[PDB]
Amino acid sequence: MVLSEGEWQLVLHVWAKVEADVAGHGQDILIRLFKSHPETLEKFDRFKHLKTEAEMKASEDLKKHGVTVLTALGAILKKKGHHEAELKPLAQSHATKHKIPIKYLEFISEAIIHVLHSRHPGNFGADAQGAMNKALELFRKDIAAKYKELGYQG
Ligand code: HEM
Repeated sequence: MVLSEGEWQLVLHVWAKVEADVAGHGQDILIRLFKSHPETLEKFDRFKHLKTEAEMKASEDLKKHGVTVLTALGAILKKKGHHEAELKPLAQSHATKHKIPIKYLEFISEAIIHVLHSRHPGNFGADAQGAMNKALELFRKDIAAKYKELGYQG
């Protein structure tokens, strides 16, 4: 797939608003993910034990990780499709060390779209959501292909 420059503009316009508070958007997205699909939380030896949303909000460790994740995703989106290099180390660790199925990447995509919708309704109308969905589908397809090359394709 290939996004047009107008679609990347819609994606990087909302992302510029997310960057005003990377730690708060990280926390909202990871919590939405763990709450909606609790099986994803098991993948984290570090956070598994958290029982409620209040516990999740108070974890400084979970908030730091959410900044790591959003920074890595932000550097991929700013490449506008030319992300081959950034994707390599990400795909290798998530397919070999953490073992994350493609279906869990769909679950966090949904979580990102839910939080942008709530926090940025003015900059995330239908056309901008369609461009963000296209940018994440592109990311998942390129990661799926690398998984296969690495021997996991999950
Ligand atoms: C937006 C998609 C995602 C991005 C950009 C991302 C990014 C990262 C980054 C940068 C790290 C640190 C370095 C690394 O180990 O490679 C990380 C670690 C990790 N990721 Fe992801 N990730 C994504 C999706 C997920 C999902 C959906 C799961 C599981 C449901 C997952 C599970 C893990 C685990 C278990 C670690 C290790 C955390 C720790 O103990 O250090 N990732 N991720």
